[PDB]
Amino acid sequence: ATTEEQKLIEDVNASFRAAMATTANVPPADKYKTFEAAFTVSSKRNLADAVSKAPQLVPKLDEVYNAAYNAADHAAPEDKYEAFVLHFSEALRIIAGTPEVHAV
Amino acid sequence: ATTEEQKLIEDVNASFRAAMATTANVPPADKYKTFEAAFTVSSKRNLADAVSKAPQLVPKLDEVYNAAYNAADHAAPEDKYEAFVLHFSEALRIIAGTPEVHAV
Amino acid sequence: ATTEEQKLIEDVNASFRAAMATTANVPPADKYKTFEAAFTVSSKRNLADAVSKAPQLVPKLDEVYNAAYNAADHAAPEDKYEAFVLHFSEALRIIAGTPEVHAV
Amino acid sequence: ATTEEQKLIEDVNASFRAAMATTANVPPADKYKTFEAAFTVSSKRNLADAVSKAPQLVPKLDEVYNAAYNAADHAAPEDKYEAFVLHFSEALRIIAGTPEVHAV
Amino acid sequence: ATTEEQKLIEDVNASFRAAMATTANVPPADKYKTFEAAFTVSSKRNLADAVSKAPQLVPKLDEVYNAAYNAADHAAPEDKYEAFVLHFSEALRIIAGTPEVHAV
Amino acid sequence: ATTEEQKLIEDVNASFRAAMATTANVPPADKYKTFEAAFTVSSKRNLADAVSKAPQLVPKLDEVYNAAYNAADHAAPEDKYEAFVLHFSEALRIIAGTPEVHAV
Amino acid sequence: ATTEEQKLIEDVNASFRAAMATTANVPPADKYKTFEAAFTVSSKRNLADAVSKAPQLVPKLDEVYNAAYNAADHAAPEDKYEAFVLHFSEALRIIAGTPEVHAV
Amino acid sequence: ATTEEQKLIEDVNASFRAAMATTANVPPADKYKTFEAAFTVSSKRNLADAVSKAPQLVPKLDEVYNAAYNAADHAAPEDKYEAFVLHFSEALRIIAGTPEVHAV
Amino acid sequence: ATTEEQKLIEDVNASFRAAMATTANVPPADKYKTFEAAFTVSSKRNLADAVSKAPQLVPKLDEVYNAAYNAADHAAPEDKYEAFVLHFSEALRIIAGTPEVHAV
Amino acid sequence: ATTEEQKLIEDVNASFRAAMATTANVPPADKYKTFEAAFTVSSKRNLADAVSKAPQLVPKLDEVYNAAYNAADHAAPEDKYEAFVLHFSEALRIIAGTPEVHAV
Amino acid sequence: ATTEEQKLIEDVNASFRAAMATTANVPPADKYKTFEAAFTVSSKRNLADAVSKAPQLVPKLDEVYNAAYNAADHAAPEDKYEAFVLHFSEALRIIAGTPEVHAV
Amino acid sequence: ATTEEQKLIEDVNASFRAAMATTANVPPADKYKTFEAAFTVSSKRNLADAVSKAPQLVPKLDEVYNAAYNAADHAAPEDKYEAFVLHFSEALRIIAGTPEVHAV
Amino acid sequence: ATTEEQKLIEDVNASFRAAMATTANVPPADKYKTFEAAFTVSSKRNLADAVSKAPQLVPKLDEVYNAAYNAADHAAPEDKYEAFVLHFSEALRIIAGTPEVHAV
Amino acid sequence: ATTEEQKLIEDVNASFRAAMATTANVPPADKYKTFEAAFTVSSKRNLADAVSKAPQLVPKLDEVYNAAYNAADHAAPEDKYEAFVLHFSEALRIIAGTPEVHAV
Ligand SMILES: [As]
Ligand SMILES: [As]
Ligand SMILES: [As]
Ligand SMILES: [As]
Ligand SMILES: [As]
Ligand SMILES: [As]
Ligand SMILES: [As]
Ligand SMILES: [Zn+2]
Ligand SMILES: [Zn+2]
Ligand SMILES: [Zn+2]
Ligand SMILES: [Zn+2]
Ligand SMILES: [Zn+2]
Ligand SMILES: [Zn+2]
Ligand SMILES: [Zn+2]
Ligand SMILES: [Zn+2]
Ligand SMILES: [Zn+2]
Ligand SMILES: [Zn+2]
Ligand SMILES: [Zn+2]
Ligand SMILES: [Zn+2]
Ligand SMILES: [Zn+2]
Ligand SMILES: [Zn+2]
Ligand SMILES: [Zn+2]
Ligand SMILES: [Zn+2]
Ligand SMILES: [Zn+2]
Ligand SMILES: [Zn+2]
Ligand SMILES: [Zn+2]
Ligand SMILES: [Zn+2]
Ligand SMILES: [Zn+2]
Ligand SMILES: [Zn+2]
Ligand SMILES: [Zn+2]
Ligand SMILES: [Zn+2]
Ligand SMILES: [Zn+2]
Ligand SMILES: [Zn+2]
Ligand SMILES: [Zn+2]
Ligand SMILES: [Zn+2]
Repeated sequence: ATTEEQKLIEDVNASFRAAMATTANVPPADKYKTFEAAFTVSSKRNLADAVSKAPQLVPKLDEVYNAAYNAADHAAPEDKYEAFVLHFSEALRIIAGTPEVHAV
Repeated sequence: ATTEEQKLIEDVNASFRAAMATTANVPPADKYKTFEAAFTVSSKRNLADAVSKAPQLVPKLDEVYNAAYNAADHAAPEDKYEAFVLHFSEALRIIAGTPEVHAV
Repeated sequence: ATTEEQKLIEDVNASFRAAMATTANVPPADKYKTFEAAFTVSSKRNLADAVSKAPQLVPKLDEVYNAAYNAADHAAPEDKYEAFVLHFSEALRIIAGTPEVHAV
Repeated sequence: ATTEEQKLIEDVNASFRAAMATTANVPPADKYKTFEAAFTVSSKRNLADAVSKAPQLVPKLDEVYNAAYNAADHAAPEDKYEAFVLHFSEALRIIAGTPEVHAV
Repeated sequence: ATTEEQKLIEDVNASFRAAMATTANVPPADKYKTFEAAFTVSSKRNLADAVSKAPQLVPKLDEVYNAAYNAADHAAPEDKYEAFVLHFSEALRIIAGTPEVHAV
Repeated sequence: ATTEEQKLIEDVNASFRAAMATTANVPPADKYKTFEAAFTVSSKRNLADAVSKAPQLVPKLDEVYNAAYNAADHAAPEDKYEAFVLHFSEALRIIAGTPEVHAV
Repeated sequence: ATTEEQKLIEDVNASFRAAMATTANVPPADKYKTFEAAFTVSSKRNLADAVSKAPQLVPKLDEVYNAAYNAADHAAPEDKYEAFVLHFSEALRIIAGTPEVHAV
Repeated sequence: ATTEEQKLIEDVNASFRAAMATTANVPPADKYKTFEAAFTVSSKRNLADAVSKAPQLVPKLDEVYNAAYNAADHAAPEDKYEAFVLHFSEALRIIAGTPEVHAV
Repeated sequence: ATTEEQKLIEDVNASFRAAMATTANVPPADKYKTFEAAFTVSSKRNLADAVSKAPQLVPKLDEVYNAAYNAADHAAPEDKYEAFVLHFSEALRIIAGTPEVHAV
Repeated sequence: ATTEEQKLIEDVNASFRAAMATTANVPPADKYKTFEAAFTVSSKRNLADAVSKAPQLVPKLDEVYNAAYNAADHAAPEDKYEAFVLHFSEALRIIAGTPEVHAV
Repeated sequence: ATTEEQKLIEDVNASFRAAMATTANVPPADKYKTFEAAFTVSSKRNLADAVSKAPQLVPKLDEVYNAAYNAADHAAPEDKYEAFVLHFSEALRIIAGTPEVHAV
Repeated sequence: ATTEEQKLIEDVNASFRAAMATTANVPPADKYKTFEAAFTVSSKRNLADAVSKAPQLVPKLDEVYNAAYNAADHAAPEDKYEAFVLHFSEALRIIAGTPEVHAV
Repeated sequence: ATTEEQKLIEDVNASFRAAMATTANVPPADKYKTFEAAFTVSSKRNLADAVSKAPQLVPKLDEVYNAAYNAADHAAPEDKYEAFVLHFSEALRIIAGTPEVHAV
Repeated sequence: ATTEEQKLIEDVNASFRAAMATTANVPPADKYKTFEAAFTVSSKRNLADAVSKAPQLVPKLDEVYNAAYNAADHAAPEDKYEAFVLHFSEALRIIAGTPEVHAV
């Protein structure tokens, strides 16, 4: 039910956070490309799981993805990675119904 | 069905944009409280319309409101207004399924 | 009718009381987050039930959660849990039309 | 329609705040009954206005009065006034749909 | 006009009398809790009907309810039930304009 | 089954072709904006139908929409409309399994 | 799982890009013929791998192939090569779920 | 195993023969278009069944279709229908391992 | 009573698996401590049962508990939970005489 | 009734931690005096609860107190407070079966 | 009965004190190692005796062992030996019900 | 009931008086040590009996012990034994409700 | 609760210490009677308070009084006062659960 | 109520009379020690019953006990028993409100 949706959001975030980790030792120049590559893989699995376990969540997920890709797409190379991460995490919190979408 | 939801988003944005306008001629130190006052009024109408025309949209609307209010709540006085507007416009675009949630 | 609303309030309280129970053995420093996690799950179900059985109750419900969450949000770590429970218990009683909103 | 409700909430708060003012110079031991006397008068007008301009608001209003009245009713003489004001302020904010029901 | 008010009083009394009936078999230590539970349910319906059919009657209904609840609230456990019933039946008769408010 | 998917593709194309029609009498400067506005409305309905009738089709649909919007997004104002239409019809044909994706 | 599909897309693209390379030194009029010959070989392997590792991907792959062969099939000799490459790269991006299907 | 493949070939032929039937009462100039439309629908179902029951059969099936659509594609309007039917029937017999691929 | 020992191992595993379940919706940074809290409770009961039903099993049990607590103790916050579960799972299998201590 | 023991340990620690808090803004030389007074009060309640809910815990509890009181008793005035706290905290952890009795 | 427990505590202390003796002429950097080796041997015997003569004492014994091993585990090499001895001696006194757990 | 408590007091005194007897021949300097050793043994049994037969008596018993160990603890070596005996016997008489707590 | 008992012990000690004060300026021969007279008055009040606030404390209190009166009763005139004070302060400390019953 | 007090007096007297009976066959020299021993046991039970059933009776009871003990305390060995019995019965009769406190 609505449980499936929650769990999937957890997975997505996990994949997201893991891809971010891949960026640890890569130089700024390659950070976005590195993260992006790692994330694209795990994302598809997540999206597929959604398609069969919680279809209503698919378009929402597509929206957060789009939000991050588009933000980075229009940002200067140097800001792309940060632009994506920032918009993705907030967008995901919104989709999740999390009240504090900004920070601590 | 889904049309009602779209229309309501339009209304919300309209109320939002109008309240922002109330802020035009005021000095920065006041812009937030002025905007907030004007927006609180029109918001309630919008939320009520949602409750009877598209209930599923209510909790979402609540999330985009909380996004904005909470962002401003934790911001320095000088940034509150901008913090609210920025987070509100984006959160609403996300809820609307608008792909470009950042800017032009 | 108005019966649906009553029943939903019962459910909400049940979810609330159950999440509180989850806090049984965790040391004070974790009680809040633990409770928060358990409650966020069950809350969504309740809110969804409201959306289809008693929409007018949704905005009221969104109010109590905010009431509670905001109270804890501004409280010192040590008081957050108690701040939330206290304000949630009362806000729900108010929404329910219960005359004695404080205690025994 | 929802405008009438907002306006009435403003009036109620106004009556409330004014009665509190009556408590300005009275010695702590008589503050509550002094306040109580002043507030009982203005309340009736407000309630009547509600009955003809926004009936749905009446039961909500009767609720918040009972909330404040009952809290003070069970408090020690020395705490009655504060108990009433605190619970009334918050109950009214809840009924108004105000997200921050506690403080600044 | 005034017919609606009469009918509503009938309904209230009916709900009252029915809840009292719920108390039939229960022993003298539970009668109040049992009665209270049964009555709280039916009351809300009645109050809601009043809000839309005869709003002026709402605050009055609130007064008779309070009379009864408050009377029992300050009574010893053993007397609570009787205190409530006695004060409720009379308060309702008064609100109804019934000349013999005491007994046969 | 796979029938639902086919039908939905038909609907999408229909909405697309209709929005294009909205453009016949507008000169260059307004063509994209106009089309975009008309299409955004009908698209949401289609996407919603997909979410409940053929979820696997959602991400594919998100793709063609993405294909089209992005192509126009990076095109000079004068070419945006044509860029969108061209990429949309082809992407849709691909998603539909239509062998001749270019023209005749 | 969905990983197999991703990997196969990578392989396909690799075979594609390699065949394109074969065209590096042939004069325009032979570029297509040359490319076509080199690509036909490697394609079969890729398609076979799909048949056993990710069957659902086969019909999609067939589409992309058809997309390009058909585009070139109807193009003037001088444009055939470019027609194939353009349509193949985009069709593959669509099948891959790549949002930017056009260019940099 | 190999039974599934046989059965699917039967289905395909059935769909093919049925679509041909749709062409009976229409005049030649309309035969092809009509047949094509009817066949495109049923084909997709068949192809999908193949994807999950006998993947190795997919590329083969894609060959008969290709063979047919391409034969008609290059034929004069008047011959298209016959060109398709002739090539489809034979290609399918070849794929089926039927020794007499021409006629009786 | 080698039976008693077996049964106790079952209980321990049950308590373990249940505590893990408590970790179901809590964010990762909290999983370990949430799990730890839930497990510490049920563990004591199990250990006490061992003390009176199968004393020889007590020191073994303290060993698998130590194995897990120590593994997590020296792990980075992010790995603690996984470190504990992995080592506990295996250590218990070893103590149980289970030949496949790793996985499937 | 091992649950009762756990709960009591929680209470004891709570009383302990609270008394420590009483020491916050008092000058060092005043610390111990203050803490001791606050703690002696709450301790008795805890011990009494133990006497009726978990008697076996009483002598253990008397051991931690003796531990702490005696440690401070033999310490120089300047070290008494720290001597008590240090020994009390560890002794309680030992009695609780907590493996890490020293620190983090 | 309780005699067995006392005797076992004596044995444990004896083993402990003997192992300490082994540390007699070993250079400081080697003291903890040496002691640990000697103590691990004798400890097992003691623990086994407990398992059959006084099982309830086993879990307690594991606690004082864990107290000492953990204290040294987190101490700088130079302090490990002293950390272990200090925490072991006290933890054992606590388990024994000895009132003066610190020194004299 | 209260009988159990009386009997236990008798036992305690018996253990006490017996330990004192152990001191019969040892010279003054060692007298306290000797007595202490003998008494510590028998005391534990008595305390355990109390824990299961009369828990309320445990904390009282701890008081008498404490009273005696503390009195001797602060006495000069030469007076320790006498200090303990005197305070123990009197403290025990007080706990027993014996009116003449001093002598004959 | 157990709080009442504590408070009463405080009162008793206060009355005791106050009566002692009455003795400051009286020479030996009159000291006991003076103290005795002053104490007998205040004692009764204390005992009465106990009878209604903490009955279980009465017999204990009777014990401490008995200890003091009896000790003095058998002492030479010159020692009576000191005999009473000494035995009373200790007996009261015992009844209070105070560990150091002798001095500092 | 006052009944409880009466009943307790009956019990006390019964215990008293029974202890006296224990004295039937012992020689004068042991009479008082025999009676005293038997009575001390049963007295405690009675006093405890008073503490929970009729607290106001405790101090009175304490007072008669004291009357009898003290009378015997100051009597020659040969008269102790008779001194106690005589004063106890009369004292008890007085406490009971019995008019003839001397004899028949
Ligand atoms: As942002
Ligand atoms: As409050
Ligand atoms: As009355
Ligand atoms: As193109
Ligand atoms: As491992
Ligand atoms: As230490
Ligand atoms: As003494
Ligand atoms: Zn863009
Ligand atoms: Zn932000
Ligand atoms: Zn916040
Ligand atoms: Zn942004
Ligand atoms: Zn806030
Ligand atoms: Zn409150
Ligand atoms: Zn009340
Ligand atoms: Zn508050
Ligand atoms: Zn009241
Ligand atoms: Zn009355
Ligand atoms: Zn782009
Ligand atoms: Zn094209
Ligand atoms: Zn073609
Ligand atoms: Zn293109
Ligand atoms: Zn062709
Ligand atoms: Zn041919
Ligand atoms: Zn370690
Ligand atoms: Zn490992
Ligand atoms: Zn000491
Ligand atoms: Zn330490
Ligand atoms: Zn550690
Ligand atoms: Zn120490
Ligand atoms: Zn001391
Ligand atoms: Zn003495
Ligand atoms: Zn005497
Ligand atoms: Zn002394
Ligand atoms: Zn005397
Ligand atoms: Zn006499």
